[PDB]
Amino acid sequence: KKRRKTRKESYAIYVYKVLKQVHPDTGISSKAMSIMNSFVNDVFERIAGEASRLAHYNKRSTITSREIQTAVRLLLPGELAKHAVSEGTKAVTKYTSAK
Amino acid sequence: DGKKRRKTRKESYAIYVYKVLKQVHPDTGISSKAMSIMNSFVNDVFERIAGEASRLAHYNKRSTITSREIQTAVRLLLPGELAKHAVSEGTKAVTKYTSAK
Amino acid sequence: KAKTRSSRAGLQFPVGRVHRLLRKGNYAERVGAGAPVYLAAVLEYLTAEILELAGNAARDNKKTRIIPRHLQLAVRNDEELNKLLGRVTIAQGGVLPNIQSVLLPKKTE
Amino acid sequence: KTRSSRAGLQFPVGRVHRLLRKGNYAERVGAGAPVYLAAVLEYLTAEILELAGNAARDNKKTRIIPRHLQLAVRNDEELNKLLGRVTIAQGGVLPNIQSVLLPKKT
Amino acid sequence: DNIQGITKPAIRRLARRGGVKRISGLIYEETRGVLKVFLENVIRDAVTYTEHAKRKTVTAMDVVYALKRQGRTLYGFGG
Amino acid sequence: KRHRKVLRDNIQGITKPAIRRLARRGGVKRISGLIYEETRGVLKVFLENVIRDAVTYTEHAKRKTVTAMDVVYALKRQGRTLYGFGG
Amino acid sequence: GGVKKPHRYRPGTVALREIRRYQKSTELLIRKLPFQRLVREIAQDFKTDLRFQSSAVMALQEASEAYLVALFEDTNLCAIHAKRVTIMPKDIQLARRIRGERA
Amino acid sequence: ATGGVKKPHRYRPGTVALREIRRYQKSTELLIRKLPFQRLVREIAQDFKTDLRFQSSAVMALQEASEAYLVALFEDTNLCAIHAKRVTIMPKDIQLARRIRGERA
DNA sequence: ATCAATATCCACCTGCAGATACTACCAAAAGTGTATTTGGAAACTGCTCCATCAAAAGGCATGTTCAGCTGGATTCCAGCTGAACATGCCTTTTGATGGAGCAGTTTCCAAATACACTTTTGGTAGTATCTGCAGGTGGATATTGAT
DNA sequence: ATCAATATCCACCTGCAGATACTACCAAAAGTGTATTTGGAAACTGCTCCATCAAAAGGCATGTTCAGCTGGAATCCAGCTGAACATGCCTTTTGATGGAGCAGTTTCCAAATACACTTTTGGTAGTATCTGCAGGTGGATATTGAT
Ligand SMILES: [Mn+2]
Repeated sequence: KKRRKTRKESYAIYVYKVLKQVHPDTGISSKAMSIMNSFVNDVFERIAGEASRLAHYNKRSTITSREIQTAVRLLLPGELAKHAVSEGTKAVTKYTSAK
Repeated sequence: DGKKRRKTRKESYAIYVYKVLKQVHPDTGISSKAMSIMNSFVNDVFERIAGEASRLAHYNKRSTITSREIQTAVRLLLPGELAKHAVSEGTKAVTKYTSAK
Repeated sequence: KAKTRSSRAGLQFPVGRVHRLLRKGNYAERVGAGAPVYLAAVLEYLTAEILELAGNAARDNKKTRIIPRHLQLAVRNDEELNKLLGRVTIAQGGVLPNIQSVLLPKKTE
Repeated sequence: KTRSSRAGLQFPVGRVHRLLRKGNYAERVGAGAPVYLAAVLEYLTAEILELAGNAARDNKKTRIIPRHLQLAVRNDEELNKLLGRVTIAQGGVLPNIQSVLLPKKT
Repeated sequence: DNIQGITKPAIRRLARRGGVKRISGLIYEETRGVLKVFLENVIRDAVTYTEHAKRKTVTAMDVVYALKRQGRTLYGFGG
Repeated sequence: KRHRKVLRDNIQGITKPAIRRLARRGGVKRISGLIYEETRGVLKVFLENVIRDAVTYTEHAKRKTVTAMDVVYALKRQGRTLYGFGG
Repeated sequence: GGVKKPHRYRPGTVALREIRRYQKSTELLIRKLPFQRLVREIAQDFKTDLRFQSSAVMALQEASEAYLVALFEDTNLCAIHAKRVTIMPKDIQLARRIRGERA
Repeated sequence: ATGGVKKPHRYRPGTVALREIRRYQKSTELLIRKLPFQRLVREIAQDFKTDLRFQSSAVMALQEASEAYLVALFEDTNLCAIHAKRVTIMPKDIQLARRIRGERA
């Protein structure tokens, strides 16, 4: 049964996960979910892109994790940026000290 | 008494401009700044055409940009009359390169 | 497999899928090892950030489940997200309740 | 024989090719692609000088400069919308003065 | 009617959401013009996307890809 | 042999006559008393803005100098793309 | 005939009341048919004999409508700036220009 | 005879402005003086980041950019007074020109 | 201040559009050891380019007085517009069939590309002499402005 | 309508930085030619949802009377704001010395790539109970706007 099975992969299952890790009793409609899936794709491409250009001005080819730091730094407003950089240096150090 | 630790080449279109200039005006010059503006003109229009086709392909799962994507870009990216003549001018160049050899 | 790279970083955002999306889009020749972790993390948080306020927004309007209207109200009422979505239109979002003050009854008050 | 000649153009048909690879706009580059491009780029270059060249004759100068280019670009419907977020470096501004700012009725 | 298909009260309804008390008479036409500019502009881009993927049908992605590059990005339809 | 004195309140180096000329060219006739102050601020943000990007770049490929090209990205990337100074 | 002074809500009040009503609600304020007609009438001139996935037309209806709304706040602001409270087309024309449309 | 104002030449209020609205428009030099607009590109920086330095020609680019702007922010702001049936630019003008641009709210 | 005259907002009611719970499903997406490839990091250094001086001037900004008239406030009043009310046409939509066409799947070669030579060129360097026009002077005609 | 009193054009002129010009090497890039790989057109048909039919139903639009006031226009006085005129300062200018700090070439390995190969799981596809809530009903009473 693989015919109409061209995978429409999303973040919905991951969006709901994080939905609960803060508001466990609150739900999310499919319409509002879609927005929340438009958002992640959006915020991805930008940071991704701003880092895609960032290598090239420097004559580099490897998009290291540093690229992302700046990409986000350049991209994200005031305080809302100071936090992101943190949480993303948090997760990287965890992975660096992993199996 | 020449050359210092080979400086990287700053390869501009300064010459391809001037060559395509003298065609339009045989007896008109151009400054550095006059010029230096035109280079980033080229430079700028590039990034956009390419990039817009880059998008077209990724909305089509195409891992390649053909001259048909470049066209679609040009046709999206440029305003009206500027589009047509470029579209045609473009094909004309392809046409000639798929009729030699 | 043994332990997901997601949980090896401690997240709910696929530190695997990112790494593919970054390779399929052609952003660079070589995506680093840290890159998709960082990127996923950063995304994850921002999505937590909205939802937080998007939960609260509904809880003001006596509701349990989130509608688009709960996103739009969440977003604009907050300065730094408003700028981050400064030029985005959420479908069926609506608009914040505001009326110009010169239009108040009895001359201007 | 060169790929410019091969296609008729003046704009480096090989050099635009590279920059479509080094950029990573997509993975694989076509054959028409880099040709079809160096056509556009050239045409435009060509367009904006049949303008900024005449610009120059209008004020009796005979060497193009940035300012001529601003008249060119700005006095021209399409180019202007192509260059709405561009900034011509020392290219003044189209002469213009609004109506209600003129002194009359003695 | 088409462009006359958009109604004076609907315009008043869309204007009210903007936060407008008093709507002058000419507005209704001017707006109907303003509305066409937008649309022509979007669809032209959208349709150009359709025509690339060799299709006789405008997808709701043709529209996003269009509304995006226009400069008016729309969340809620992207997949 | 180094110099470097305190650098304060230099928005004043943007002076009323010049804040006039900008406004002359603007195509502008009668300059109210305040504009002079409102603009200077209006200019800070802009500079302020283009600069914490111009730098965020320099700060990156490990440099201590902001270049022509450095700015250009900080312009473009904000929708103010300038031709002339390069790239 | 005669009516013995009935109720006639003072003008602008039913208007200023509708403002509150519509800002609080979110439903698309254009009849869907005439819209789906105007969408079909324009695109024909770009390509003849086409189709619109019902979402796409609404996607557009969310965009077109939501544009206007914002554009109307800019107008009203422009208007009030002339010390007025009635939006004339002379207002819209400034808002479009500044934004860079007529520009 | 006692009756005829004075004689010293005085150009009416506004007909030097037009003479200038005419002039700067004509050409192209930057209307802000270098050194003083320098110290502000130095100064706004060191306030983000100290020990940093600029290229002779970045500060020459940060000008023609932040310049241009005003002269075109002002362009938009003339337009606005004129629309309030005026001929004077008052701060509220700019602030409306900024808002609608999307520079504010 | 009074009180009808209507629109507003709260608890309480029930039904279904629409979110949730369960299994079978399967390509493909991802993690895991292997073997190879080189990006970029380093340390050293040639070398352009910026900070910094210095000393001399001269257009340029400062402040100041003075008075032309634009902005702002006042009264006003004509006609545009909101209100409301009567029709009454036009959208709604559901409820479900042909049938396009998107979208899926097996083909198969023309087209990309990675591969190693070979010819060419366009950029820096170097030196060297032109030539377009800022720029400064002067004298004719235009604009503005008090009679 | 002049007549003085200014800036404004326009012409002629020079001084020289900024143009254009040859020689020269030359590392990289462009092209040529082969083997080798493969992305996507080429065409066939399965079904998801698009289009017009049907056909009520009344919600929502269109024309119409009335008069409330909002826009604009017409007059008038404060004092803002430009014009000008005297001075004097700090930018500008043209040049010269470190030398900071950028960049280009040599070396080497951690990390990243392609790859054969085992496994997990997110999307599909029905199938079926669950469920917060969108509209219905009081009956309150707040906001409106007449008295
Ligand atoms: Mn400081």
